[PDB]
Amino acid sequence: ARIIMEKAVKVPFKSVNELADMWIEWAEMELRNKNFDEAVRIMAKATQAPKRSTVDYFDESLSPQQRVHKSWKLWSFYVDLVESTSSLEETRKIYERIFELRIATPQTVVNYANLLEEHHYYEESFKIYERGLDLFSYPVAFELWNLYLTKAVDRKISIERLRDLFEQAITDCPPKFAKVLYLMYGNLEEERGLARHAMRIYERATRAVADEDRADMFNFYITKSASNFGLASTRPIYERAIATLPDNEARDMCLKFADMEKRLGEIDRARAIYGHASQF
Amino acid sequence: SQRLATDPSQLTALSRKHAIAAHKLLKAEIEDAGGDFERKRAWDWTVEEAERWD
Amino acid sequence: EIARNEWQRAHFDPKKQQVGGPSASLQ
Amino acid sequence: PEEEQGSSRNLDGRRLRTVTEAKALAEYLAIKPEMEKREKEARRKRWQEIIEMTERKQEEIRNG
Amino acid sequence: PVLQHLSLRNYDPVTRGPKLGFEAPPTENLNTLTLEEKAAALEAEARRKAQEEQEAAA
Repeated sequence: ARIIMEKAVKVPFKSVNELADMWIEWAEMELRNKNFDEAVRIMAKATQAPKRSTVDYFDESLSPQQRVHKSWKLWSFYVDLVESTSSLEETRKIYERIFELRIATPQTVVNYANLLEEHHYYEESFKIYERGLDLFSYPVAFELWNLYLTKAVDRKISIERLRDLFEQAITDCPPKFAKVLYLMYGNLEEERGLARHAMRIYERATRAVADEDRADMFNFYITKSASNFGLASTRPIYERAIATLPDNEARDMCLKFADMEKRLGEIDRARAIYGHASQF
Repeated sequence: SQRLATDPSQLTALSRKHAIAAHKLLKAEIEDAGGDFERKRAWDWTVEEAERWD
Repeated sequence: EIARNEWQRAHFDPKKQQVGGPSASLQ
Repeated sequence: PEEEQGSSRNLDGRRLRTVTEAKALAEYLAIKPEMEKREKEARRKRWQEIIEMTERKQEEIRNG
Repeated sequence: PVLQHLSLRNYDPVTRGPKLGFEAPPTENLNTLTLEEKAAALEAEARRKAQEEQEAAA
């Protein structure tokens, strides 16, 4: 049976998934007969390619015997078998082969670090998160940033490490993730840092967020400055918001500024504010 | 007779129309549900598609 | 090519040359 | 007749082109949301027509 | 033997293929609070706090 299915492996089928099915049923036949090390050897023989393999998987001009090492089915089932059978060193080697072969997924990066975190290797989990962040540009890399920043503030690493980590994350972010990113960098600066730091971060957060959610970002900035310092500190935020916002949001900010000035009692300034609002 | 009347190229074209129709229906359902389609597709991409789209 | 251009000029045909939605609300 | 002379003015100081455009745009703002509905269900029903044609072809190939 | 000899982290045996992070994201499996739904918590906190100060001023 092993001989004839070795011949089956030799058969050049039309689809690479068929020869994938051959290799997975070879390992499956071995694991039913309690030959786990033999199955590991079989699928180590399956994906035999040099360190500089770059062949196209979908190129329907080469034989599928050679363009099968870059098939995700064999590698996924193989690394689950190695994880359930062998030790941590071999599984790390097989993931390293995944990352060398350039077929890894953000799901695979998260799986790497979850495997490390179950074995309490937190620093290497951080290392493989930001290696995945290096490999994936940014609209892919928001998910990795979510998990990585959550686990980094979970473990409570050094404060300068977290500061440089968010400054790395914020660097080339779209606004649609900049909202969340700045919200947590200000949040951490409030929780385990200095207040004026969080104030300047909320300021440049208002500066670098999308048009649709800029008004809510000034709302958060105003509420946090009111909870933090006096309303006299909240005035420059108000006239900056009038200076930068479009007409409807500037109207809303101007009405709230007039409300604050009427609350303080300096209704001459509130009247001038209302005059400006009436101008636009 | 049905196999002789139906060309396999036509069958593959109809299967591709199945695939693209299923994709656009699933896109419509996810965007109507409030979630983001491209974030989930960004969950499932390899390095190769990532750097070519980059 | 000079001979071909002269042939084209000589056999040039005089007989092939003759001279002389939606609604308004959306726009 | 107001199409030809639509660039003239009223007694108040409004152009006839201006008020015609204002009425047409008010009608468009009234009718635009229901048009974007009926086109989204139109493309939706076209999509189910495609999925019905393809389920017909796959059942035709499976039953012979 | 498969569900005791596969870690079920990268292979999906019901489809005879790998796990689809498109269908099954790893965001729902955390025992902690992911970075997206937090700061939605912070926005909600600031929102109902802000309505508390405006009703206190009223």
